[PDB]
Amino acid sequence: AQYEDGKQYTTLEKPVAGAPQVLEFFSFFCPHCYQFEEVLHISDNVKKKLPEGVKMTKYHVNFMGGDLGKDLTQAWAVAMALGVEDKVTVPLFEGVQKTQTIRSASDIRDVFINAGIKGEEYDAAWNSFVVKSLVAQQEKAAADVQLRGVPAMFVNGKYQLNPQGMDTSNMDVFVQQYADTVKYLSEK
Ligand SMILES: Cc1cc(Oc2ccc(CC(=O)N3CCOCC3)cc2)ccc1C#N
Repeated sequence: AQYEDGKQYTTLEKPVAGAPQVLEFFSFFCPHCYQFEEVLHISDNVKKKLPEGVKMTKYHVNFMGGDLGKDLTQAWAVAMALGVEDKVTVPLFEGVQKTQTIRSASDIRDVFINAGIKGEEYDAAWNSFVVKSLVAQQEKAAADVQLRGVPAMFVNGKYQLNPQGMDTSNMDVFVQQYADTVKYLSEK
């Protein structure tokens, strides 16, 4: 078969019922995640290969970066609650990995302020119980699949993408194979 278990994807031993159809996990501390966002634009290219309107979900994880890692999961919950993911993803990545100017929760907050989210708006969300359950949702989703590594993508709670089984001599061909694999898995 052109696509087979163990090559472009692996199959979860215990599938996860009611999981988001396309679910990505990442960390602002994760170097491949940085490339997946800035150099490869994986989420964008996957979306362009799936039917219009289908739900793609993207969640942050705690297991990289200790205290700041958890702050960033809460900040990502803020970003999702306010709908400003597209505004803060790049400056958070660069603040953590490129300039290394993000060292505290205050520094994370500055990224949002510079992105134009008002201070009162950020702080009210940060302390909201709506963001607490959004944090809980990100944790539960990752715990359901015993996630020990990012970047990760799961399809229908059943299939996990295997980018190590794809060729990386050409960055565009890799993004293609990844997006085409998500499509094939989604139709499975
Ligand atoms: C062209 C290209 C291909 C890539 O393929 C990848 C190879 C491996 C991973 C997974 C991984 O690292 N994990 C997960 C489990 O264990 C912890 C760490 C992701 C992407 C990565 C980057 C680029 C670029 N530029």
